[PDB]
Amino acid sequence: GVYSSANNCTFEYVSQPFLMKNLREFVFKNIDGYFKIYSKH
Amino acid sequence: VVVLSFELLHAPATVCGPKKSTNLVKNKCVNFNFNGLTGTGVLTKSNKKF
Repeated sequence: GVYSSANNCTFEYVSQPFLMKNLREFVFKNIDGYFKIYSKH
Repeated sequence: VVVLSFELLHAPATVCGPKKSTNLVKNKCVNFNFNGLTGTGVLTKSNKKF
């Protein structure tokens, strides 16, 4: 496991898996506070 | 007693509020606002595949 300690949690999001042989291309961009994730499998 | 404190930061956030909608009318000249996009025109069924 990872993160035995964490505090001051401000955000949580859950969605179907990003990953679900496949190339798993991702682009991670961060503009004006928004974290934009693009992908192709 | 509940105190609602509104702390406006420069950080991005969802705009919170009960945004209301009207019924959709087709084949007439209307003004419109679709999720922030505004204009005037006639809305018809499209064959475009988004």
